[PDB]
Amino acid sequence: MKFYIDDLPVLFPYPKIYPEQYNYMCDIKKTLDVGGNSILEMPSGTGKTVSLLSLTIAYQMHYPEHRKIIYCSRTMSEIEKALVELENLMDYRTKELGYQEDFRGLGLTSRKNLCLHPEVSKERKGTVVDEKCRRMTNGQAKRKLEEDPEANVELCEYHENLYNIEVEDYLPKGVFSFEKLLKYCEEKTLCPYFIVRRMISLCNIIIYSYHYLLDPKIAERVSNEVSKDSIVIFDEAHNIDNVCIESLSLDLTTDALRRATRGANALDERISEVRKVDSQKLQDEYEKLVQGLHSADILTDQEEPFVETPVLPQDLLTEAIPGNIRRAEHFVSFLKRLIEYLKTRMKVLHVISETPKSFLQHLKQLTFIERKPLRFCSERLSLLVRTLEVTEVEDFTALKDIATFATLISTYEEGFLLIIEPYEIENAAVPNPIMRFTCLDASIAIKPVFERFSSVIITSGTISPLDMYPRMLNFKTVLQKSYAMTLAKKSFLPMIITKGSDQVAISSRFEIRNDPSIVRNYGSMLVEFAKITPDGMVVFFPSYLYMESIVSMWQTMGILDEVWKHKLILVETPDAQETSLALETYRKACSNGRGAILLSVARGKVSEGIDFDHQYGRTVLMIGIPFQYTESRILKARLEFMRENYRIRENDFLSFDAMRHAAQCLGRVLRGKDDYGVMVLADRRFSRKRSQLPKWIAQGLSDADLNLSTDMAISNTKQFLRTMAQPTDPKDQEGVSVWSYEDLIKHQNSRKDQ
Amino acid sequence: SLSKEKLLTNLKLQQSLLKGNKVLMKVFQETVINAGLPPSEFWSTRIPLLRAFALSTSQKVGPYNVLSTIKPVASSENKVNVNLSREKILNIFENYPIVKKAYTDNVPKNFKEPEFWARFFSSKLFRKLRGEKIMQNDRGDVIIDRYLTLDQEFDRKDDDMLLHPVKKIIDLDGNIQDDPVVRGNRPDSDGTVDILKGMNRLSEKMIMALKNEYSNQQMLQQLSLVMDNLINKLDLNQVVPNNEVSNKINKRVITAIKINAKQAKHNNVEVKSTLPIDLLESCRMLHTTCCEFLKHFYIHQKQASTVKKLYNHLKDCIEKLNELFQDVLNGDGESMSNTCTAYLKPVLNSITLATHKYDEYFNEYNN
Amino acid sequence: KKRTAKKNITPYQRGIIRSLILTLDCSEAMLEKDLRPNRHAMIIQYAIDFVHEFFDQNPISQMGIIIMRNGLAQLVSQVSGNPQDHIDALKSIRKQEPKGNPSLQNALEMARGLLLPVPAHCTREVLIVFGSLSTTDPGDIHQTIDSLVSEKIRVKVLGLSAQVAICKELCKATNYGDESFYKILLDETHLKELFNEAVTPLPVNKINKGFTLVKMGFPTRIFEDTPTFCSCHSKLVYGGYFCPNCHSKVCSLPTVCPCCDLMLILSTHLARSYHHLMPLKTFAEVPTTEKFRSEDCFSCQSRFPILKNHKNGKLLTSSRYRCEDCKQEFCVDCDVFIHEILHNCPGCESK
Ligand code: SF4
Ligand SMILES: [Zn+2]
Ligand SMILES: [Zn+2]
Ligand SMILES: [Zn+2]
Ligand SMILES: [Zn+2]
Repeated sequence: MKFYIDDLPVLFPYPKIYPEQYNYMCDIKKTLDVGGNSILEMPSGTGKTVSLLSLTIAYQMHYPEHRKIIYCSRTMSEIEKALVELENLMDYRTKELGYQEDFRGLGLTSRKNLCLHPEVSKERKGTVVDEKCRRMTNGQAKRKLEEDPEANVELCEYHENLYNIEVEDYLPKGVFSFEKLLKYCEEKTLCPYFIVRRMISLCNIIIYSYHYLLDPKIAERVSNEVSKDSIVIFDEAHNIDNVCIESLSLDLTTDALRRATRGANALDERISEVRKVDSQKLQDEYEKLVQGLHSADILTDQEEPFVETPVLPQDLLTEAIPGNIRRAEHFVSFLKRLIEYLKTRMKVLHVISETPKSFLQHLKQLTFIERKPLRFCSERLSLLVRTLEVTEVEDFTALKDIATFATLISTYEEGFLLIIEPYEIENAAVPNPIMRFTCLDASIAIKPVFERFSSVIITSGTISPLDMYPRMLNFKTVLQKSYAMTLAKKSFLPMIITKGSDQVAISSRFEIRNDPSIVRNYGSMLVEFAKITPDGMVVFFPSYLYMESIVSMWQTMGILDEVWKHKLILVETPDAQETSLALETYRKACSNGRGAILLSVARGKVSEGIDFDHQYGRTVLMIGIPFQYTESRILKARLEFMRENYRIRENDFLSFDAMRHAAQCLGRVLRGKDDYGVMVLADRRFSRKRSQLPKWIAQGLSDADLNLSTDMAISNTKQFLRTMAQPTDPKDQEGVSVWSYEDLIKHQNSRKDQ
Repeated sequence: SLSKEKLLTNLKLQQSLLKGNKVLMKVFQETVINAGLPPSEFWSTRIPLLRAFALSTSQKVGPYNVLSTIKPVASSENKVNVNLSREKILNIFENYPIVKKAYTDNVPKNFKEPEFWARFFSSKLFRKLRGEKIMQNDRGDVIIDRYLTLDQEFDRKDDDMLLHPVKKIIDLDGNIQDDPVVRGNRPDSDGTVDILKGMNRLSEKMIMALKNEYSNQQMLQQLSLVMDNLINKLDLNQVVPNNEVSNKINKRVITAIKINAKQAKHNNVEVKSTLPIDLLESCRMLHTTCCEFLKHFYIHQKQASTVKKLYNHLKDCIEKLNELFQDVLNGDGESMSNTCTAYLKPVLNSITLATHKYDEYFNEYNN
Repeated sequence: KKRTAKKNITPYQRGIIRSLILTLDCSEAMLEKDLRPNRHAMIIQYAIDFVHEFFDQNPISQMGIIIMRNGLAQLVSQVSGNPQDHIDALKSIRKQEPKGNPSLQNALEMARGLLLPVPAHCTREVLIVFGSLSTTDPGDIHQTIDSLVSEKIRVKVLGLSAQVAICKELCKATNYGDESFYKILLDETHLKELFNEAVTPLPVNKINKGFTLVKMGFPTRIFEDTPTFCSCHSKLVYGGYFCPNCHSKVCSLPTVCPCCDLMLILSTHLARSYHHLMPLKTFAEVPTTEKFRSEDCFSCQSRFPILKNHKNGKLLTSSRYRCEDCKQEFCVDCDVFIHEILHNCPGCESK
């Protein structure tokens, strides 16, 4: 199609359209006209990605100003989803237009999933791979190699071929999805990571995960060339706040503290030996401190920066010397005092939580070490290590942990809160004190971007209610609109199976435990569904331990034998690799004959990015409703902050979060409108939350479908599956809900110009 | 898998099919043991039967359920050789090498029928399937424990042999954490994780064992009007309606009809010498298939010498049947011989016509 | 309020000859309780009905029956042109009870093997009455599907109360892509009409393929009665036919000569074909108030026309569903009867 938005050619890649998509285009354009934020809940039953990209590409390529687009999907999985879809859009746009492209748009993830060097990438832990690539191609090992040709220094050489040809120019012209990028850069033997990383200065539109936007420890290279004005799109933004918090929290365990002790000892050895060999350079660095923050080589570092800056991006940093810390031995002694104070405060008997200011004063009491010198510890340690040009980091992992802790707790205040839990009550009365440190205000991490960028978007197939986010994140919006699934047919059957056959209220709320009534009830539910649905089914237990116990003692009964007799079982397990393997076998079985069941965790990785299309998902479940307070009081503290700072009570917030995750789980089971699928729930408490759900889910959830028993549930879903199976394709009722090629939109809404 | 020459040369298959049908082996031998046909062409007629049989044979059952089931759906019959005993055990063997190896190693001693399978219950059906028995009946001894130890690392190396570089849509590995280097929390108790890995491993092994791909006008109106009038002219004296008029005409009509009734009645919609009847039936079947081969060949074409052999044999068969009729007339007399001649008239005519047609074609080719 | 097919848009070609290999489903699934006796008994009954019907309307084709028990495909009737054999086979089966899982792959491979002898002008086909929700394959399936479509073997399947992805792929694959052949049912009557519509030959839009003249000859009945003698079953039969060329008796059939192997027919089979080739234009339902035509039937003489102004009754409709080319009326019963049983349109014959 090529219709108009009263100024904008739109090269929508499909002959068909959807109505909701057209409204989406209209409203997002209206947003881009006037600087605002205007969160927009478009049900995932449609294609939100196609609408977003089509309109935004057309806008950027039509007006002359907003030259760059930033797209932040939650996980690299959705990164490549957006990438492949964008590539197809681009091909369509060229095909309809000839060649008017001149367009580049690149994904951006990390070394671990990009480093092509065989031996390097053979490593598993991402941090190690990062370190290996750093050493193999640093500003220093290159000098060691070139000045001293020797077997000591090797290189990916992909960095070298880049240095030869790629950093004069760019990749040919494509919007390279990771499949395409990896294939090509394998052929031409390049290092994809550095390729895209340097390329950022030229890509018309960039796609990268949230962390690269909010995690200050990697959101450093944000080069306002990237936007300065750009139009920014948050896809799948319902889990924003937790990304901020997890980007700003921090953990401590006495064992890591002892590791830091070992690292400090190794540091003493290293400084001793080097100052025996060379100290004049160390004094030169003393002078480079005394002149200023040493930005000339604490910041002008093509390859150097060792310890990231966990504080917000340099906003809350001074630039003078850290006074006495200028001496390296002084610094080591400072860290010694710090770690010992941490140990003794760690031996505290029971739970204790403090404001950072309070803890700061207490440390001052025990050892008068001031805040201002403390803040500089991170870069101090990092550049000291650079001056030490150490051969390994594993010894210093705990050191950088402590540096991060010091910087955070010395920098921010009155938004964060310490807490010292001496143990894990799930195995209480054991030695395992943890110095948990976390933020409370989600808005802190976001605030810089809403400060920087002007026109931003928020979009998800699940966001609800559309007012909690302006509250929590403390940001101004314009258009807070929700879109309704205009369907000429039912197409999915939300239910609330509150009572099993025993007509007994059920949930996971009681405990994390057994109560054979509940267990047998759920097992009956699951097995009858496994009998009835065709290939493809999911479940979403509320928490991992819950699944572990439940399935263990299901296997105790014979319940699993029956579902074995019908379909396949594919559990969800903590190691990511095996999880991916299981998931792909699930897909392979669904599209094959045998039906297959995958049971996972709502909070877990599976729900985050994985998609469940027509075949791959028919009948999700929600065994229980996901809640967190199973574990300790960090949620309690954050909720305290919530109540005092925002006019929000506990159960309100808890229910809101729970329904957020529930909707995120549920929305996965549809892709288009041709798709369909049951979406059951299961708990007594669900019945009253019917309004918390996103609108388009609520519409399909009629009143009569509440607190149904399992039996009537099976009846209804049987009738559904049969009815949907029918080829109910009048194709004239689809002129209502499809707005066919170039005309029904044109006719209908060009008349609706009223 | 199935080819014309393949079924032609599948001699063991052909003899098996000979064993398949008494009628088949009978007709074949009397086409062979009677100094008749080489089996090659005899099957060349019957090829579809061979193909069908072969396909009905080499039909590997699926792995899948019964394969699994052989560990789950098989927990009751603690008696002797249970259901699908050999079938189930072979499903086990293809399903799990370890049990096959252990049973083989425990043939010369320690019978694996009763006591072998009894100890197997404990050992394996705890190893596979349900949770780690650990305590309780630790009968997993000797070969059982040895094979346990083996199978551990064996399944390990299998799983190793399973790892593909999954296409980067699904790559959860690269998806998780291998973008960043981050610091989270985690909070969501050993054993049973092995159970889950067990079911995953079983399923994937199954699927891989399946990806393995193993006058007109004026006067017309005038007369019409005349008749119309006649009708309208009262008339229509149904009394005068013929009745039969001429009694003679009536009689003649009856004659015609009784003649036709007789002739069509002759359609009465039981041999004497049952042994000679069966013998003649054998002769008919023989001559029929012989002529079958000619009328195949004489139509189709370069295997002229084969046609020549067929024709000489057919002429021999014709003379044979002539002598058969002579002997029948001699022994059975006339009435029985007449019945035999009647029974064999159609086939005799057909073969005679085939002989004459070949003679004509041979003369045409020669002259 | 009407439920009519708008137009027929392949009234130019069909597969007149056929070799359809119906494959039933006798496996543990078919023992559930959704259809009155079970799935299985009702299935076999309707299968018998369909066998009769199909061998009527396509009286020149063959057919073979295949079951799927215990993951095996066991041929229960050779591909043959005599309905009675298949009928008896089904009779025998119906007293036997299903077991094991349906091995769709094995049945498919057995068919593909089975239909090899069928010559080029004859057309192949399969009709899976798939009842279960799974298969159990001893091999790659897409391998088989690819082999199938390589061997030009259309397939139509009639699932029971669900939709299975692989079957949908199967139908979409062999039938030149054009997906319409995976129709699944929602009621017993729907099932009857399913088989009924399976009876007819199958066009979609045929690719330009080889069209070939086929040699065949017609027989002449025999006269004598006591001379009972047969050359296709080697019995005494009181009188039959003569191959015009082979010139040997053959018990009553449209069968192939068992001596010189050429097809035998009378003509009435060809007449059935003619009926299928060029059908009629669907009879139109005349306008309620704009007809002003004769108040009777035409082929019959029915008194069911109208009522002349009766608030809602006359406002309903005017039973005058009238064919186009002859432009004469016909009551509903007459139109149903013409378009179902006899296809010579009464008026359109007369002019
Ligand atoms: S970017 Fe190049 S040098 Fe770095 S890890 Fe990847 S392949 Fe190795
Ligand atoms: Zn006969
Ligand atoms: Zn003949
Ligand atoms: Zn009528
Ligand atoms: Zn007509």
